Amino acid sequence: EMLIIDEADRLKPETFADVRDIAEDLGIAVVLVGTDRLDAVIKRDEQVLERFRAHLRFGKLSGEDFKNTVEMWEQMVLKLPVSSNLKSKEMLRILTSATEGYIGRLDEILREAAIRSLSRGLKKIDKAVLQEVAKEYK
Amino acid sequence: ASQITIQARLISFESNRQQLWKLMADLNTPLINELLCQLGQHPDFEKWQQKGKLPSTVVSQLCQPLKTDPRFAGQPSRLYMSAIHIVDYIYKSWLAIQKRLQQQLDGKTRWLEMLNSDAELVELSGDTLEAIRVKAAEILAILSKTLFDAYQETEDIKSRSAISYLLKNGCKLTDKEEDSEKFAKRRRQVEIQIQRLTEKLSLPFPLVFETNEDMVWSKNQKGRLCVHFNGLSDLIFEVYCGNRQLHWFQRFLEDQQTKRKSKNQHSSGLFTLRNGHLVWLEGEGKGEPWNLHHLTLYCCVDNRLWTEEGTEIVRQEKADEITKFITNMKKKSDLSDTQQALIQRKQSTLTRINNSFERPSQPLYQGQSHILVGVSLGLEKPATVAVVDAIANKVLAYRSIKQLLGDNYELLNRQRRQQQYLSHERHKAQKNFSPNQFGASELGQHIDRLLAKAIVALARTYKAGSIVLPKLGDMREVVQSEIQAIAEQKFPGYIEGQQKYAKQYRVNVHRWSYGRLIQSIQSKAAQTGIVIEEGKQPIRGSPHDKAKELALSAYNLRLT
RNA sequence: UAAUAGCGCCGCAAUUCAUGCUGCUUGCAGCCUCUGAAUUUUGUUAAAUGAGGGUUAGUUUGACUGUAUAAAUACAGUCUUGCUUUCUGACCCUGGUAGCUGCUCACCCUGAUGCUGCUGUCAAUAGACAGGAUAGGUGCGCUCCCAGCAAUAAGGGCGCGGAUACUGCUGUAGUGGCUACUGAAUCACCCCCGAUCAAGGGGGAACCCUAAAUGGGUUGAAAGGAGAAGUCA
Ligand SMILES: Nc1ncnc2c1ncn2[C@@H]1O[C@H](COP(=O)(O)OP(=O)(O)OP(=O)(O)O)[C@@H](O)[C@H]1O
Repeated sequence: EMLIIDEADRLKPETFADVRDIAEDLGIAVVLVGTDRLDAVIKRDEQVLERFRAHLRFGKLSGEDFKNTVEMWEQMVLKLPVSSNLKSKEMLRILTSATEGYIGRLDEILREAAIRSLSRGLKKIDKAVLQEVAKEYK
Repeated sequence: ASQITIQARLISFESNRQQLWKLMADLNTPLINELLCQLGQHPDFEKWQQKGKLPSTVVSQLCQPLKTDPRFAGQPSRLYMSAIHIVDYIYKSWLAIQKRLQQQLDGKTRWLEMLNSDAELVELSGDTLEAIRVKAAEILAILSKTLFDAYQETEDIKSRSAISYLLKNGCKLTDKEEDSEKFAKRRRQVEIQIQRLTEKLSLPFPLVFETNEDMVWSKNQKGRLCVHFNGLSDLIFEVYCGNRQLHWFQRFLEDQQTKRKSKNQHSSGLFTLRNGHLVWLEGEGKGEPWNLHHLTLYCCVDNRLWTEEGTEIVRQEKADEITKFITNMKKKSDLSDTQQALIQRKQSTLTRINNSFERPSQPLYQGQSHILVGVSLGLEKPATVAVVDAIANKVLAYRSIKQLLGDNYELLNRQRRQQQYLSHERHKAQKNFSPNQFGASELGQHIDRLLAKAIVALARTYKAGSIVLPKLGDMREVVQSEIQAIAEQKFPGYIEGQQKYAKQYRVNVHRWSYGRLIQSIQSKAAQTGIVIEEGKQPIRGSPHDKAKELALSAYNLRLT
């Protein structure tokens, strides 16, 4: 029913004809995923641009919802004995300062800090290791 | 350094102007012409071209046996010294271009004879470039002015080739240990340029009066201001200025009288007048030259000396540069006769500098440069600004070109239309054509000044400490990239349409004049007191975003 | 008759926003009402653009001192000169007579960043005569497009002569440039006499103050750095 082509800025212009053909004859919803470069990639396409025009931009996530996500990563993914950290405005300033809202960076930073702190024996995450990963990104 | 020039026409009798035209057009300019030719055929000429310093006294030495010449005699001492000075500085710029051309030709002949390709480098020198390149890199990158001078000095085939390779390869951590193309293209471009250089190996001059007092001021019996110059006191000219420039001239007479009334206890040298040219403008019509062309004074006035508070700044600059001059001359033991006269004049100025004339009272504004007005230059928008905080990351206020040129926008539109028309006419002019100034004006300069005034005023409103401007060198790449960005913005991937639209855009939206704008902003900001820094304009983004990021990059580099 | 389309501008929307607006909640919430920004998106019975050539030491943007005012700015006082510019008006014009010169044309064909293109009037000739900046096309322009011409782009063809680098077929013929003298405006509320390397002097009007006194006032505004040389294109 649906053909999700992830990283759909890679495939050559001469295969958009075949994905057009698939969507054209089989009645299959083709969903092209990709960085913004994909849009320019189809911009050159004359029908690909017409056929694939409904879109859904990924949110940047910044704001109170970002604050929720931060705490949501503590419980769901970090899985540590509760340390009463609670991602206070300090850690939030650090993470807004460091990640710029990208979920990847939120994940990359938190996993690194957790691994570092557990490798050095620290049971929870200190402000020290948070400053460490912050500087070593930017 | 806030030197500015005011001007005023000089009106006098026809006989008073026949003397000045004949004295200059028939005897003073020919002295400059001969002084220029002689300074060229001087044996040490090629020694000068290697340096940037023509000797202090050489132009004077060639003029002393020239003052008594049958065709260069009767010139007032100021006329003679002006001509000498003209030869030093008019021929200064002349021989500066001369040694650019002459010494460039010499170096091209030399680089052509010595510099070589990678193949000939291996054949003759045959040194491994990676090793010596990395060695020089750890020598220089690990005061680098000495190292760069050493690169400027090393000329042996292996040494110059390797050091230039290191310089053009990045002189840093580059993972591509390659590109003998550096000295390959060096020698190739040298051969082309040496081929080129082997194939190609009605208004009198002004009167610069380097002394302020050579112009003696007086008030006419009708109250008008009058001038007569040193060496020509029988020639009296009446200052026909404009009321905007009048307070300078009334200051000149007042300053000169103030020194007179103190029995020369006051230092001419804190005068609001520093020097003055005496040029002839060009008139329209016919007639003897003195009756057509308008004699004009161009007084260079240090605007900083107008206020009494500003004078103390000048009083401190001169009292610091001159007390250093004394110490510099006090170490020598030569003790020449006229040298001690020069020493004597110095301490005379220091004593005379602490006698203050009456000037207006102004609390010179103190500027904190942390605020960074960022100015972005482009094609689609000729100029946009962004007043942004650096400690924070918020933009206080943007302004676009339609908003800085208040009521001056129709001027920008009609100037773009005029620059289109004049460019089409110049292209239609081909090679054979009448003078191309037909229909030209200085509307571009008026707009480049209206824009600078508005930008500086905006900076002053928000207490901005510095105005940031793009480096002028990166103003061809920036405009080319902006044209490309607009092209892909209009036509996404249709390359034919992109090229066609780029052509049609270059037809209509011509390149701005990003030299006069950067210069006018530099003048206006320096006059007001706002220092100017330079950053790197981002390649893409919206003009407001480009301005903001330029301003932030400037502060980031200032942090260094 | 035609100007399609393109490209640049200018509005007019529409949306999104803040550099706004609003609110304190004081850095968030709305809002698009002004002001902007950023899109896109039309060309409305219209909004704003708007490119034929000229004319003023034009007016305004000013200095000092004092006051209010932190300053700006205001106000009062005193002084005032005309420079070099950018506009906005207003007005004038669509030039003549003399010379000296430049180019281009045998004849075709394509058609250039090529030239021309207004309104009447009389011809309807190719030109006058009156007007006249609204001036082919689009809201407004263009090197775009349309219409004519195209020898004066470039290219191709191609006749006769002479030469055997190239010429001639060429009439002021068509278009340029230069000089000399002339035509009009010569201004900034208007009119007149004047200066213009200097010069202002008069006479009106409207309005405002003032009942009314050429009593006084007012009858568009802005910006400054100039010279010289060289290089590139
Ligand atoms: N639902 C999720 N749970 C946990 N981590 C997530 C989630 N979504 C995203 N991330 C994390 O956020 C980061 C985003 O990486 P990801 O590969 O998804 O990026 P992307 O934007 O899809 O990349 P690309 O543009 O190359 O396709 C990763 O570190 C990923 O693990």
